[PDB]
Amino acid sequence: ERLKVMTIFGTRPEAIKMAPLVLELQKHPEKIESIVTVTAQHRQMLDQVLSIFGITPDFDLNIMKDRQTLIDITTRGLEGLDKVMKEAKPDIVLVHGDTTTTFIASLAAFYNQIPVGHVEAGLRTWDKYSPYPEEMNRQLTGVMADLHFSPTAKSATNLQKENKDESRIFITGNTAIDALKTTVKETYSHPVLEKLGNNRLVLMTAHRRENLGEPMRNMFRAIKRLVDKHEDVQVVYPVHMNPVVRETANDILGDYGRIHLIEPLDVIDFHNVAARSYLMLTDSGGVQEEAPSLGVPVLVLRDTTERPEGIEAGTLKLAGTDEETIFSLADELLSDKEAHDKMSKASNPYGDGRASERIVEAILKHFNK
Amino acid sequence: ERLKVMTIFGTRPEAIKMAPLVLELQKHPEKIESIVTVTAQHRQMLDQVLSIFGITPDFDLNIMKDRQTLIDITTRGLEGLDKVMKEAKPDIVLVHGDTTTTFIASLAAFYNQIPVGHVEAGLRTWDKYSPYPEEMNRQLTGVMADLHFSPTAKSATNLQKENKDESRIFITGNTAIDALKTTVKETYSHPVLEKLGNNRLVLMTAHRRENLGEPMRNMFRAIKRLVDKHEDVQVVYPVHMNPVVRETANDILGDYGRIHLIEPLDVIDFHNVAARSYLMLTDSGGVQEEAPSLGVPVLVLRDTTERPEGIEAGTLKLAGTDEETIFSLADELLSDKEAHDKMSKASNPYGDGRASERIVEAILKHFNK
Ligand SMILES: CNC(=O)[C@H]1C[C@H](OC(F)F)CN1C(=O)c1cnc2c[nH]nc2c1
Ligand SMILES: CNC(=O)[C@H]1C[C@H](OC(F)F)CN1C(=O)c1cnc2c[nH]nc2c1
Repeated sequence: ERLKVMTIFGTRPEAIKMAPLVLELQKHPEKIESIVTVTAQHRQMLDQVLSIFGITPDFDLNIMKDRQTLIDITTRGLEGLDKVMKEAKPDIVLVHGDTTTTFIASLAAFYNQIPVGHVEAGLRTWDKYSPYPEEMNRQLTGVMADLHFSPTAKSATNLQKENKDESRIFITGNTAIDALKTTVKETYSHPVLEKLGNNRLVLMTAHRRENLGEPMRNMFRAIKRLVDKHEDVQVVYPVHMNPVVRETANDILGDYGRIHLIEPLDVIDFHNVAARSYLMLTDSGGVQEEAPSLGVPVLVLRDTTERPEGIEAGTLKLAGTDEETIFSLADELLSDKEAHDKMSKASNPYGDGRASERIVEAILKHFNK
Repeated sequence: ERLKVMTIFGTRPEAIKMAPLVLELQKHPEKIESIVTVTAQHRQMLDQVLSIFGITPDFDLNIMKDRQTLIDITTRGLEGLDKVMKEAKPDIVLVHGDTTTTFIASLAAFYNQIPVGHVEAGLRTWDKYSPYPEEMNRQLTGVMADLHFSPTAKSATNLQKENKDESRIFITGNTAIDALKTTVKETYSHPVLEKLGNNRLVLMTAHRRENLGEPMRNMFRAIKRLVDKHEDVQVVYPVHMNPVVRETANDILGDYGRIHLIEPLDVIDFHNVAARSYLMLTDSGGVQEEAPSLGVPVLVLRDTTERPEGIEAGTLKLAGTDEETIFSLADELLSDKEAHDKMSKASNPYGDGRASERIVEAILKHFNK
């Protein structure tokens, strides 16, 4: 009689982080019944990712988020998750990260005495209002979890110090890395890559809010200099244009034909473009933990980092927010093959693509299957 | 402009525990607006208590827990308390103990970015399902709290072990002890007290499931021997008895009019009767924590104690459930005024009746008032 394992996909980004785990669960059909419960409002891409992974949801709830209050999402979610857990009676529920849905899924499981496996556990800012409500959600999920799958020693240590059972804390790595084995195709077509040809692509990502002002203007002046010094380079910045930016951009970037501001890329397009990138400029934590497993040097557009492990391993370098250090570090990697290849061949400390294996082995051992 | 402090009364036993805290908040009317919210299902005893303390609720919610699921209590209570908090806009919400209401009161506060102070914080079993759901409730409340009012060093240690911020953890003692200066009145009469003279009163209580049968018979046999050897002693046993259990009592004790089997005492009568007792025999956790602050030695009708600090301080002594052990130790204390007076004068480690003062102090300091 099979261990009934219910994986929750509460949101589109979770698709990529949880699909590989489900694939791993589906490789043990004698011992495990994989049940997939999707609760996201927006499913088009989620279904896109599900399709590539060969995953058909068993349960679909519509927990509405858009213009909904924390209270409304909290009560409806809890009711609907309780109902689906009484309906499927799973032996364990797997929940990702720091969403309100993860929190209430964990509460619903606790209210049915169903064990919780917390994927990506242990991240702490210890500021309950930054991020809000994510910090508290992951602390709340944490007290209710029976098994903790931390991406890193740092997050595993945070749980140890909260007096969690050390036998229930596993350093698994980041399951997003696991996804790249599936999402990155040997051959792929996209406008970016058609226009790229045999040029080296610098792929830039930047949050608009935290780089609003001088930062982005500095990044623009820097990328402009990069393409001025390197005729075989194209810079691609996927970003939601707002005539704020459009002026900001043209004012500095001009129209010389090798800096392209495009609409955001969906996760599969992003993976496949990043996989063909010579260099990444980013302020994304996910890019910092994932892109290095594609062999891509990553410069971090921040004076400060909460990912010291990547800095120390040599997969990341702090570039700051100032024009001169952004230019200077990118220029180096573009002008010295040895400096590029060193960063490129550095082992990604956030995972080796086997996180899902380690998660499923911990589950099976916990249940003595 | 005043700090708005909202105190939740969620269950009947909280009335005695939180009323002294409200009284102490009402002693600072220039710095503090005291706002009282009652959500308890059963009201007669609570209302009696609030009136003794001169407390008028600002908000009354009916949250039903008669044959109600955790889910429904959780969602309806979250809604109810959220609405109250949106209206009254407290600067801090004070919650007691391990209840589902405390948990959701804290979550509602969090969902309004209102600070929570946790009265009676840090009790740990470390077993998520025992008690169920109380252990999880106190852990969930634990992560959300801004201030932790621990009755004992052990409770504070438990919180420190979970890596809570030491500056937010206060050993206050047990607020129930603070009630005694209000509830215990020198001008107080009770039938049972009239029948007692300058006679020494042994107050006996046993309500534990595990003290049914033989242990009751051993107690009654030991009481018989005690009133036969000490002619100036009356015994009061406020319990309800099945008719056949009454007959067992009568068979062992006789009807010689110095042992009073009576109906259970309400909290106020009990306080005042206990306060005029020479000795107490109990299997109640709370009597172990409270009765010593009245200068009454407490003999515990159990083989082992869950109140180790009382043993250490010499406020408590185990009597077991064997006739001989109960007789032996009660006889010692009724024979030797020294051994009685000693236990009578030992300091209660569960509090010195200033827990409410320490809580108010901690709140004023934290909010820079
Ligand atoms: C947790 N953070 C994420 O969601 C990561 C994962 C992935 O990075 C990975 F491939 F290395 C894409 N990503 C972005 O932050 C991101 C930024 N700018 C974008 C513009 N268009 N798509 C975009 C994705
Ligand atoms: C578990 N905590 C409580 O409820 C404590 C508090 C109070 O004790 C305090 F004053 F020391 C009364 N109490 C009793 O357990 C208790 C026992 N037998 C009784 C007989 N009649 N009323 C009775 C109350």
